[PDB]
Amino acid sequence: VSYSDGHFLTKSGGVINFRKTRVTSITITILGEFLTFKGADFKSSTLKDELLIPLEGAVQLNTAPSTALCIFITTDHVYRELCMMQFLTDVDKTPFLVVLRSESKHETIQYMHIVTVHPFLSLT
Amino acid sequence: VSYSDGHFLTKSGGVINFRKTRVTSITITILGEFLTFKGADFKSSTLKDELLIPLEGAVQLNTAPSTALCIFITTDHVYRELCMMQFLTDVDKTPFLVVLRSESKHETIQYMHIVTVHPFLSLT
Amino acid sequence: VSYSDGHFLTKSGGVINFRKTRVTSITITILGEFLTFKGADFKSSTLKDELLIPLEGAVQLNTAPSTALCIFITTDHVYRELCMMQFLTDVDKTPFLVVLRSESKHETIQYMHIVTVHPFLSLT
Ligand SMILES: [Cl-]
Ligand SMILES: [Cl-]
Ligand SMILES: [Cl-]
Ligand SMILES: [Cl-]
Ligand SMILES: [Cl-]
Ligand SMILES: [Cl-]
Ligand SMILES: [Cl-]
Ligand SMILES: [Cl-]
Ligand SMILES: [Cl-]
Ligand SMILES: [Cl-]
Ligand SMILES: [Cl-]
Ligand SMILES: [Cl-]
Repeated sequence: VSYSDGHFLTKSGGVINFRKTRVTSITITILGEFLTFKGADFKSSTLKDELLIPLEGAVQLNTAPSTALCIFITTDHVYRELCMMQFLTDVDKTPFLVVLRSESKHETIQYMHIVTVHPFLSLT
Repeated sequence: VSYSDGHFLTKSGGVINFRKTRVTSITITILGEFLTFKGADFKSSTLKDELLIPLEGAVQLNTAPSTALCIFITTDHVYRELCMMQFLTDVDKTPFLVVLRSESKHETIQYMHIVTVHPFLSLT
Repeated sequence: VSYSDGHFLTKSGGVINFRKTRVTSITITILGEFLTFKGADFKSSTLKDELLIPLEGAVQLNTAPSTALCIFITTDHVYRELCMMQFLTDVDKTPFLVVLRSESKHETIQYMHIVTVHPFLSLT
């Protein structure tokens, strides 16, 4: 009764698992560990300062932003960075995970690994 | 009954809106979107590694720190940075929003835009 | 009844105080202010991108990661950085505070000061 599990599918067919815990008027969502995204999962694979991961699945998830430590692997480099992440729903009802970064690079993302991320808050 | 709205005024006459949600012994405060501060809103407009925004308004707000992604516009540059922010009350009862940054610059702030910020926690 | 106080000891004999607040199924832990660690407190004092602080004390603390602003003093430099921190328990039941950073440096930590840190969440 405390929690529910859910998931999303990425464009490349990856599964993002999460668990939601209701704490009265708020919900805390924790993502599954060892999450890795391919460049193919992003709307654009360019390593921009705003990245969009379109999602599919059964239930919307709309959150405040949370801090993550991510690793971005490009052909030539490895970038280890604190980023902010947020689950948002599009005007077309399409769920997205948005990743906000400090510095745009003219490089293509091969992988993004989430090392660790703070729990996500939603105000229900 | 769950929440209350409040606001602060900045030195330049800007309005910071917020909504507070009580979750038993804690309060979660969410700031209004699209917040932009002028250099004139800071105690000092120099782009120091600690920035202070003095506030006026009806009710104190004292919080733990939260992470934000901010944009700092100076005459010559645009800096997009993760920062920590915290609402604190001064020894004189003056409320402040404090912004803590990584790197002091000898430049004057024209604008600070909050792109996104994690909710603020207070332990009541 | 709302809270409990606890502490850990560091290798150099420093005391980390904390206060835990239960909010139904979650616990919020706030660390004592003015925390300073010596290089001697780390498993390795090299300024790596993952730092481990072994702890002793009466009660495990297992948390999600939280953002901190830290100052790292080395012989030659002062680094002011946002980092993520997390309390984890080892396979041997040894509690650790882990600090995750962006950039490894081939320098020895003299001190790490926590300037400010977001509260820690545990899902009980
Ligand atoms: Cl797409
Ligand atoms: Cl994108
Ligand atoms: Cl966060
Ligand atoms: Cl590339
Ligand atoms: Cl002033
Ligand atoms: Cl200032
Ligand atoms: Cl935060
Ligand atoms: Cl300037
Ligand atoms: Cl050790
Ligand atoms: Cl270490
Ligand atoms: Cl955090
Ligand atoms: Cl050194």
